[PDB]
This record gives sequence, C-alpha cells and structure tokens, in this order.
Amino acid sequence: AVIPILVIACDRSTVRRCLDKLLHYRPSAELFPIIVSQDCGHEETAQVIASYGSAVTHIRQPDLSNIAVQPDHRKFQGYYKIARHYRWALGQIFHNFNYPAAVVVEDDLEVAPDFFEYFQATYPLLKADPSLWCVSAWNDNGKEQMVDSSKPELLYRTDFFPGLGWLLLAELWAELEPKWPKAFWDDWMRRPEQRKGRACVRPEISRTMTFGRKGVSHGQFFDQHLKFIKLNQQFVPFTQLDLSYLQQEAYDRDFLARVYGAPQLQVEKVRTNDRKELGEVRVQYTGRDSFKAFAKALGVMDDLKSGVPRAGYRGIVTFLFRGRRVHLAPPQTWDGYDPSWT
Ligand SMILES: CC(=O)N[C@@H]1[C@@H](O)[C@H](O)[C@@H](CO)O[C@@H]1CP(=O)(O)OP(=O)(O)OC[C@H]1O[C@@H](n2ccc(=O)[nH]c2=O)[C@H](O)[C@@H]1O
Ligand SMILES: [Mn+2]
Repeated sequence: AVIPILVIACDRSTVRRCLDKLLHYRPSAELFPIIVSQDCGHEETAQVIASYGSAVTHIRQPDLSNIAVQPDHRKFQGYYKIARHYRWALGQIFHNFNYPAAVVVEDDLEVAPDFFEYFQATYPLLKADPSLWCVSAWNDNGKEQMVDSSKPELLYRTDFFPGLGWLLLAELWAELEPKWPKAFWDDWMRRPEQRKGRACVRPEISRTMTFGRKGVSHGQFFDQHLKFIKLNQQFVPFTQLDLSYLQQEAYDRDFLARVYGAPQLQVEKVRTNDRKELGEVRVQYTGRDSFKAFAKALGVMDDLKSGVPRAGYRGIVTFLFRGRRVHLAPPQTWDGYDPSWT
C-alpha cells in the first residue's frame, strides 16, 4: 500500500526544515511519495519547494481569494483559509491521485527518525479496527519530564484527536468532506458528531515536534506548551513488534484493568513524591473542578475539547510525574464525556 505524506505549506520558507527531515528518513520513495500542497502563493516558499525537484510533487491551492467570514469571526480569516486549503489538498490526495490513505504533516513539523516505520506498522491496525479513526505522531502531554525515555516503543489509544502528523484512510475523508467546516477544523473533529466515539493511536514519545512559533496564531500556546514537546530520537522497529494490544477488545480490558487495579493516591502525596515504592498509581477526580485542579497540580494540560481531556481515554490521562507512572482518572463508573465540562 502506498501512503503519501501530504505536507501543508503557505508562506514560511522553513518548510525546508520539514522537507529535509522527511527526505532524510524516508525509507522508500515509492511507498512514501511526498506531495507538498502550497496555499497563499508566497514566491520564496514556492522557490524553496521547487528546488527539491522530483523528490516531491508541488501542487498549488487554486483559489487565493479572501473568504467572507461570519460576524463573529473578523479576526479569524486565517483559520478559514486553513480549512479551505485542507479541503482542497485532501481532495487532491483522495480524488485526483486516488491514494488509499495519507499522513498529513504541517510545514512547521520536524519528524522523528522512526516516523515512517511508525506509520507503516500502524496502518494495518487502522484498516482493521473501525473503532479507530486515526493514528497520530503527537502526545499532547509529551514534555520531557512527563514521558518515559526507557519506553520509546509504548503506544496508547486516545479519545482526544491530536492531529500534528496524522494518518487517515480514504474512508474517513468520504465521511468528513460533505460536512467540512468553514473554520477550526481540528476542534470540529473533536466534537462528538464527528468523532462518534472513535479513538486514535498516539505514542508515549512524540514522532513530530513543531517549531512554528510564528504562524497564523499568537505565539501564546507555542510559548507555554508546544515548544516543550519532546521529539523521539531512538529508532523503534515498530514493524517488528506485536501491536495486537492496541485492538479495542484487548485494550479496553487490559489497560482499564491496569488503571483501576493500581493503588489510589491523593494528589498531594504524588506531588511531594511520597510512597515511592508505588511505581504506578491512580489519582481520582470526580468533577470538572477537581480534574482541572489535579491536572494543574501535576503539570499536565488542563483544557478540554467537547469535554475530553488532552490525551485522555475513557477520561484517563496517563503520564509520568517525577519518574512515577500516574493515571489521572474518573471513577470506574465513567460512562461517556460531557461537553459542558469546559
Ligand atoms: C499546534 C496546533 O495545534 N496547530 C493547529 C493546526 O494544526 C491546525 O491545522 C489549525 C486549525 O485551525 O489550528 C492550529 C494552527 P497553527 O499551528 O497555530 O498555525 P500555522 O502553523 O500557521 O497553520 C497551520 C497550517 O495551515 C497552513 N496555512 C496557513 C495559513 C493559510 O492561509 N493557509 C494554510 O494552508 C500552514 O501552512 C500550516 O501547514
Ligand atoms: Mn503551526
């Protein structure tokens, strides 16, 4: 199966950093053709992409007109342009080139040495399990002190769509295109009407890292969070590993049994590093306020999209804190997300 890498670009010449790493690590030009879709028309960026010659296929979004935004969105024209470009580019991949799947990579992402190996290994899982709707290279809680460097091979399921280096099947584009939004496509994906209870595979250590401090947005989120996401540098031969543990049946039984079988500790004890003999614990939250309070106390992301926490799975956020494995989890009676948890 051929899995193209669709690179989304606009007006940053640093797309060079992105393409250099993709081309350096690519194991096969035939199995992983690179298609660079460029919006905007920025001449210098176009010349940079063109300089790679036949190593990539350069396509150009055709409609460079301004978009009529709704009354609440005067400040957000750029987000409307991002959504328009995604719809056109994905249409080229799935309707024109007619590929079976694709890995979407924004121009300000640097990939890890095992980026291709990771997607090659997980594609069959995505094809076989309809409860999965994507595979992502991104760990939303992937800061250095929050991940286990001794387990670069460990993967998880997450209900929180991460994007930022992600694989989708042509089958999913068939479902999304007819209702593609005018703006904020990532948060639109995160809504239950789109997600329909499906999960993505995500890693313990991220296979992408963004360097786009300057972009469409204000550098706030980048400066406070994104810049700290660690890029994996230890090559893991995922295609040689047994990933059967990620199938829904196995995961929902074993991973959940692991989380709820682990000893419970009060957040304060985890914070101060008490009871260190307990290498894996559960910190229970019971409502929106306690979730946010406990997430912040332990240094993890505390925002929610449609009621789902960053990297959460059945409400559980899993990470490392001062060397200890911690599962910030709801009571075992959990039965669905509440979008009102904002
Ligand atoms: C870290 C993070 O979560 N970033 C997400 C991004 O993944 C997502 O797609 C976007 C959806 O609203 O929200 C932010 C944007 P954010 O990450 O803040 O901003 P940017 O990198 O500038 O833009 C995202 C992508 O859109 C492209 N672009 C930009 C301007 C334009 O007119 N046309 C165009 O196609 C860029 O080349 C880039 O590939
Ligand atoms: Mn960006």
